[PDB]
Amino acid sequence: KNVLKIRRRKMNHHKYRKLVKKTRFLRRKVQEGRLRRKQIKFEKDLRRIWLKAGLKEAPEGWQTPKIYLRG
Amino acid sequence: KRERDSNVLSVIIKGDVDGSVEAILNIIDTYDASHECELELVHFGVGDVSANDVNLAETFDGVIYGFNVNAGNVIQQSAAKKGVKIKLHKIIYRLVEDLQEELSSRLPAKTSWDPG
Amino acid sequence: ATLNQMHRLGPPKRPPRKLGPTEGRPQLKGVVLCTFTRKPKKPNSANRKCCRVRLSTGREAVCFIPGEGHTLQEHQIVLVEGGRTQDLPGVKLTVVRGKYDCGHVQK
Amino acid sequence: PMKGRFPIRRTLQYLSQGNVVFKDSVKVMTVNYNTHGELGEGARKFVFFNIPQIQYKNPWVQIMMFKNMTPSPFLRFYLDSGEQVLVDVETKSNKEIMEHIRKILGKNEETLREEEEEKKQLSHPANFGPRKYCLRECICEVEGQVPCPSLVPLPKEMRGKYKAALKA
RNA sequence: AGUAAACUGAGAGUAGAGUGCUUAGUUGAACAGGGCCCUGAAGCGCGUACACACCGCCCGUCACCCUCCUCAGAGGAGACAAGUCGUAACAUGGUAAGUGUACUGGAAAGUGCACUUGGACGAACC
RNA sequence: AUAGGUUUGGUCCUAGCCUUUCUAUUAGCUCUUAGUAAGAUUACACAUGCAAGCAUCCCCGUUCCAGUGAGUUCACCCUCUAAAUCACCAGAUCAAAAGGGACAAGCAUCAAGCACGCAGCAAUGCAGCUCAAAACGCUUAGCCUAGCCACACCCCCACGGGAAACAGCAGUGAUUAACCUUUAGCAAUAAACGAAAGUUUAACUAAGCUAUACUAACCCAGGGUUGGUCAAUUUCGUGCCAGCCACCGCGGUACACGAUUAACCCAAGUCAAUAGAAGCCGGCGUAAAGAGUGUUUUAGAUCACCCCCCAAUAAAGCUAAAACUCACCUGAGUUGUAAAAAACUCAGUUGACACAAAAUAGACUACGAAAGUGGCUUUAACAUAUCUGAACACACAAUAGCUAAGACCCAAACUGGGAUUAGAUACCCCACUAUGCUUAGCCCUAAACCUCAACAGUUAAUCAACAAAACUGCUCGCCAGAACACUACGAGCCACAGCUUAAAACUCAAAGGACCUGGCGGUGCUUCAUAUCCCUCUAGAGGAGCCUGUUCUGUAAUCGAUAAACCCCGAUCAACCUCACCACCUCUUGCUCAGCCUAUAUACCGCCAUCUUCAGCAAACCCUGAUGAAGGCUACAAAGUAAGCGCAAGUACCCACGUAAAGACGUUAGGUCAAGGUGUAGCCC
Ligand code: FES
Ligand SMILES: [Mg+2]
Ligand SMILES: [Mg+2]
Ligand SMILES: [Mg+2]
Ligand SMILES: [Mg+2]
Ligand SMILES: [Mg+2]
Ligand SMILES: [Mg+2]
Ligand SMILES: [Mg+2]
Ligand SMILES: [Mg+2]
Ligand SMILES: [Mg+2]
Ligand SMILES: [Mg+2]
Ligand SMILES: [Mg+2]
Ligand SMILES: [Mg+2]
Ligand SMILES: [Mg+2]
Ligand SMILES: [Mg+2]
Ligand SMILES: [Mg+2]
Ligand SMILES: [Mg+2]
Ligand SMILES: [Mg+2]
Ligand SMILES: [Mg+2]
Ligand SMILES: [Mg+2]
Ligand SMILES: [Mg+2]
Ligand SMILES: [Mg+2]
Ligand SMILES: [Mg+2]
Ligand SMILES: [Mg+2]
Ligand SMILES: [Mg+2]
Ligand SMILES: [Mg+2]
Ligand SMILES: [Mg+2]
Ligand SMILES: [Mg+2]
Ligand SMILES: [Mg+2]
Ligand SMILES: [Mg+2]
Ligand SMILES: [Mg+2]
Ligand SMILES: [Mg+2]
Ligand SMILES: [Mg+2]
Ligand SMILES: [Mg+2]
Ligand SMILES: [Mg+2]
Ligand SMILES: [Mg+2]
Ligand SMILES: [Mg+2]
Repeated sequence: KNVLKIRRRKMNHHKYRKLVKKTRFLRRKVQEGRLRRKQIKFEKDLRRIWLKAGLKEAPEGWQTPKIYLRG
Repeated sequence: KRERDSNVLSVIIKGDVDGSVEAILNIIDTYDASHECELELVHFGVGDVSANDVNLAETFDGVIYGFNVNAGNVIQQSAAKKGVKIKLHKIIYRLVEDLQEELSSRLPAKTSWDPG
Repeated sequence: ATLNQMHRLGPPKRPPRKLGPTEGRPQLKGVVLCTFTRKPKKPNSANRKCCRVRLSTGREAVCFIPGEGHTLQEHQIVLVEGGRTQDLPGVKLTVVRGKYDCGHVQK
Repeated sequence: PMKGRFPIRRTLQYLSQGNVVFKDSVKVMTVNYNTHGELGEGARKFVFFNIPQIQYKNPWVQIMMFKNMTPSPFLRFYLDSGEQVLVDVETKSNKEIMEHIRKILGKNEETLREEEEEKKQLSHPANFGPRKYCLRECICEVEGQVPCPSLVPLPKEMRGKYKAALKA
C-alpha cells in the first residue's frame, strides 16, 4: 500500500506540535485556571455531601486536600 | 452583509388603527433629509408591539414607535434584553417630535427635515 | 460478533436524525438582511443570486434566490424551503417563489 | 447464515414445538449435568435442545443449570406445595427425558385443549369492534343491512340534513 | 567514398532581377578502432500517489472572502481560490519512505536513537 | 428490495450518498359536484356568549362527560382490602390505598452513589446496601390505543402565596410553514336528578367551513417532467452569462438553461420542502476494525472424560579483539574525498591499560507473554491447566525523554566552523554537548507489524485482487463513508510543549483496498548506435565585411510559418502589376443566375512535416484469466491461426551494389480557410 493516510496524519501531528509550541504560554495559563476551577468544584461537591447529610460544618478535623495541584 | 452606517434610522411603526398607521407613514414619506440621515421603515402594523416587532428591531438595530398601543411587560423585558428601544406615544405631534429627536441624535446639531 | 456480544451490546444504537438547515421544518420565514451574488465552485461559472435572512428560529442564513431575476430588497419577508444549491458551498436554503414579497418569475 | 451450531434452536417455530407444559404446581427446575461422560450425553443434549422449548412453553418456571456438580446427571423439580421431584436421567436420551417429564409433571393434551377452549370463548363472533378484537367494526359490513354512508350515500329521506328541511 | 572538401557549367522562374533553389560534370581526401562514465534504440525487468499521462502530480508557510467550532479578543477546521517562497512526497522522486521520541528551522521539513517494508540490492558461478 | 445511478484512464471489491415505493404536514400552481372520515403550530394570553341541574324544601349532581400531552417507567399481573352496585342482607361485581414482580430512547466523555442494609420486642448491635449483567446522573418522549397514564394557570402538592386562569364548545390576540362556525336541538344514545310524567346537558345528534383522505360522478383540466438513473422535445433566443439539477452533470455559438411546439406521468389534483416507514446473525492482513503483552471473579464454551541442549529474566564476578591515555624510539606530516576546504601537529612500532561494545559460531531458528535476548562462569529461574476471559484492576512494556548521582573509549541530536547552492536553517567534512552506559526513581509511546486474536479441528468439497492456500466450532476485543481528529471538552495519571479515552459543528460525494493498460523514471542488467551517443578523422559555423530570412523599433502601410518539425520558409522570387497592406478618390444587380485574401486548420477535403535513419498495424476466428480490465511468448516449442496493409519483393538510374522512390496505423486538435473547394458564422451602397 501507499502512505497517503500516514502522510495526512504526519502533517496533522506536525502542525499540532508546532501550534502547541507557539501557544504554550496561553495553554499553560488556561490549564492552571482549569485545575483551580476543578479543585473548587470538587470542594463544592464535598460540601454538598456533608451539608445535605446534615452536618453544620465539615466533619471534625477534616480539611479538603488540594488533589489537583502539583504541590 | 455590510455594516449599516450610523446615519440610518430604522423604524418600526405600530398603530391602533390603519388610519393612524397610514398617517404616520405619510409623515415619514414626507421625509427629505435623506443626505444627512436616511429613515428606513423596516415594518409597520396595527396592534400592540409584538415579539416579531422586537425581533425586527433587534435584527435591524431599529426603534419601535407605538401610536396608542401597549407594550406588555414580557415584551418590555425582551426588548431590554435585545437592546431594542420601544417608544410608545399617545399624540401624533409628540411622536413626531420624538422621531425628529432621534434623527438629530443620529446626525453628526438638529435635523433639517420638518413635518409641518 | 458472537451471539453473546450481540446480546450484550443490544440492538444497533442507531444515530439520531440530525436537523438540516431548516431545523427539520418544511419552511421557515425570513427577513432579507442583504442581497448579493456568489460565484459557484468550479467548473461552473456564474453569479448566483443570494440573500441573507434572519430565519424565524433566530439563526442567520444565506438563501438562494431561484428564477431568472428577482426584486428582493432589504427588510422584505420571504418564505424559505430546504434543498441545497449544488454549486454553492454553504448555501442550503431556497427562497420560495410566489410567497409574501418574492413574486413569481416574469415571462 | 444464523450463527451457532443448530441455529434451528433459535427459531420461534422450533421453540413452539415443545410439548411439555408444566402443571401450575411446578415452580423451579434444576438440571444438574456433567459436561463429560458417555452416560451424561442424554442430559447434555437435553440441556442443549429441549431446555429452550421447556422454558419458552413455561415462562414462569425458574430453570437453573449446574455443570459437573454431582457424579450423575439429574433433574429436580421444586413444586408449589414444597414437594421436590428428583428425576434421574442417566442413560436416558433427551427424548426419553422429555417424555418422562411430560408424563410426571406435564399438562395433558386434554387440559391444554380445555385452556384453549377457555381462550376461544373470549372472541365471540357476534361482537362488533376494532379488528383487533372483533371480526367486524359495524353492522354495515353485514350484507342486507343499510350500508355505511361513506360508500353508498343514504337517501335524502333518511339523511338528517333533509329531515330538517321537511321539519321546516 | 567517387563521400566530405574545392572547382566549373546548365536549367526553373522574369521584360529585367538571387551570394537563393534544382540539376550536370571534374580533381578528390582522413578516421573507420575503442567503448557505454555521457545521450538515444532494443530485449528482459523494477517502481509508480501520473492518465490533459513529469511541460505530470503535489506538500507547507505568507498574505483573501465565506461557513462552523473553542476562546477575553483571538485561535482551529473546512471550503472557495488565485499569487508567494521553496520542492517535502509520488520513479532508488533525485538524501528510499515511514512510526515513536527529542533538538532545531521562512515553509514544506533536517538530523539524532530504536523499529517497519507499506524499497531495492538485478536473484548459479561469475 | 427483483433493484438502479454515482468513485477510476479502465476493471474488481468495500463503502457512503442519492433514485424508484407508501404515508402525513406545509408551500407553489390549479379546482366542478354528492356521501363519509379527520381538522390551532403552541401547557402563551384571553373580550364575548353558552357549557349543571333535578326536585314538594332534605338529600343527590356539579369528582362525571368534555379537554390537553406540560410532566412521566402511579398504566400490566399477583396478595390484601377500602369506596361503590346487587330494594335491607348476600358473598357476587367493580376497584382505590398498601405490599411483591414487570414496565421507553439516547449518552459510560454520567463510574462511582454517600447511608443508599440487616438483626432485635425494645434497648441497642452489626457495617453494611446499589453498581460495567450499567447503580447515581443528564437529555429526550405521553403510552403498551375497544383504550390507558398524567395535568387541570404557576409555586410537583395547594394550608398558603403568586394572581385572577377556555388544555369545555364557538371565537380571538400573539406565535408557527401550520389558522373550521362566536350553528340548531335535546328528535336519538349517554349522564344527573325525580316515584313518575318529565327537566338540564357546547356530552352527543343533525348541520356549517376546509381537495387533508376515501367512495361516486360531470356530456367541466390542471400540475410536473421530457440528457442517464426514468416515461416522454421540434424550432428559436442566450452563449460558462442568464439559469437548471434528487445524484451523475448541462451552459465558452444546448434533446439538460428561457420561450415555443409536441410528447410522457398522475389527474381534481399534481409534487417542491420536511418528517416517517425502509436500519444488527456483516466484517477485522492490505478497504474501519485482532486493541503492545500476560493473569482473575462473575461467567461463558465442550476443545476437559476420550489421551536432551541452544540467545528468557535478575544478581555477582570475569575479559579476548579494538579503542583511549601514558611511556621509548623513529619520522614531518596526520585526518579528510567525487574533488576540496576547514581541522590536529602530530603520525608509525612496541609495552602497560575500561564502569564502553560483545567478530567467527549463526547456512543455527532456540528462549521469553510481549518489549526483547547471540562474550565467559556461578547462583536463583523459565505460572497452570488437559479452555476463553480486564481502561473493570495488577504486573511488564524497544528507542526516545525527565530528576538526582557517577562513568565517559567511541558515537552523537543541538551548536560552531569548512564545503555546496540562486538560497542550504540539509545531504558531504571536522570539533563538541545532551544522550547512548551504571545506580534509584519516573515517563508508558513505536510501522510495539508476522499489520494475520486465544483454544480445538479439517483438507473435504476452493478461492473478488494482491498477500502468507481455504475453511469449521467456540470465546473475547474492535469497526459501521471521507475529513474535521494520535483534535476540542470532560476524566485519570510522579506525566506540566505529555500520555490513555475521545467527540461534535461546518464541508464533500466521494474517500479507500487490489489489479490492467499506457506515460514517465536524475530506473537495474545486457546488447547496440557506423556519420552516431562520447573519444577519434575532414571541413565548417560561433570572431570580420557583405547578401538574405526572422524578431524588435518605425511607419499610414499586409498575411501566414515561427522547438526538434520556423528563419534564401509560402516565393523555381515584390519598382508599377505581382498585392491580399496604407492614404485619397470613384461605382453599386457589380466579369459571374453577384461578390468578400472576412473569423474559424479547434469542422474539413486537398497536399504535407513528424517519429520514419521505424516493422509494425491487422479485420475475422480460437484460447487463458473461475467468462475483469486484459493477455496469447519458449522450435529438443508450452495457444495461437490470421486475409489485408506496410516492410520486403518488384521498379528508375550504371550491376544483383548504392542512391532514389516507397515507408502502413497512429502521435503532436503539427501546417495550410492566402493554391482551390467546402461547413459554420459574418459584410451586401
Ligand atoms: S362502518 Fe358501518 S355505518 Fe360506517
Ligand atoms: Mg490536515
Ligand atoms: Mg523532493
Ligand atoms: Mg527522499
Ligand atoms: Mg527518517
Ligand atoms: Mg540541523
Ligand atoms: Mg518489533
Ligand atoms: Mg395543496
Ligand atoms: Mg413532553
Ligand atoms: Mg466531552
Ligand atoms: Mg397544580
Ligand atoms: Mg390557558
Ligand atoms: Mg376552545
Ligand atoms: Mg388568530
Ligand atoms: Mg393544517
Ligand atoms: Mg441555440
Ligand atoms: Mg486498516
Ligand atoms: Mg486465561
Ligand atoms: Mg488486555
Ligand atoms: Mg519503556
Ligand atoms: Mg557525553
Ligand atoms: Mg501518538
Ligand atoms: Mg491529546
Ligand atoms: Mg484536556
Ligand atoms: Mg554528427
Ligand atoms: Mg559571422
Ligand atoms: Mg515577419
Ligand atoms: Mg503568425
Ligand atoms: Mg498600386
Ligand atoms: Mg506594389
Ligand atoms: Mg478585401
Ligand atoms: Mg491540423
Ligand atoms: Mg516530411
Ligand atoms: Mg527519400
Ligand atoms: Mg521497398
Ligand atoms: Mg492545429
Ligand atoms: Mg497557424
